[PDB]
Amino acid sequence: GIATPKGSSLGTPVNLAVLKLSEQGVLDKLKNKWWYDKGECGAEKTSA
Amino acid sequence: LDPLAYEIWMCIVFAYIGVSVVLFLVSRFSPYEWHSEESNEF
Repeated sequence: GIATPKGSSLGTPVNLAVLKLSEQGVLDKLKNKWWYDKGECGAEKTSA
Repeated sequence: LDPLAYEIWMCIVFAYIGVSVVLFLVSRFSPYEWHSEESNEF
């Protein structure tokens, strides 16, 4: 959770901002992209 | 022969020879059993 000093006037707008972003795909898109973006391992065969 | 690696074929041959020799021995070293009607085809 994003923090803020107690009583700061910025607490409410950031709260509404994160609500809006969650409604948009910004959060899900960022999480899906950053994680698994460059997975080196694993990005079966039959052998004798 | 790819499905079985070379080592397995070698050890198969070794075990075939071992088993054949052991069977021959076991069946035909005891004189008591085959002494009569001299008695086994092994």
